[PDB]
Amino acid sequence: RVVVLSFELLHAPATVCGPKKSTNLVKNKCVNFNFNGLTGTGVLTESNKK
Amino acid sequence: AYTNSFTRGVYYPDKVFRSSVLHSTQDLFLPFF
Ligand SMILES: *[C@@H]1O[C@H](CO)[C@@H](O)[C@H](O)[C@H]1NC(C)=O
Repeated sequence: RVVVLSFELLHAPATVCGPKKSTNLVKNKCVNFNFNGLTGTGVLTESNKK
Repeated sequence: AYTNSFTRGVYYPDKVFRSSVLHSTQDLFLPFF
């Protein structure tokens, strides 16, 4: 019995995420962020993009 | 009857937000005119 799990890696709103719990968001400080599995480090600020 | 496709048949190639940039993509689109 074989099941192949095909993954569409992220390009649209995510709906199937692992058991990792979310945290609160802190703005205007240098942080190590992880948004829907996309990781990086930087300062998160409000924006006027749409 | 036939007509001229007047600047039509272009779609957003992906779901990534881009602005103030010219992005080149190759895929199946309807050619202009
Ligand atoms: C459709 O294309 C052919 C060849 O390019 C052209 O001769 C014909 O006139 C076109 N149709 C119309 C309505 O112009």
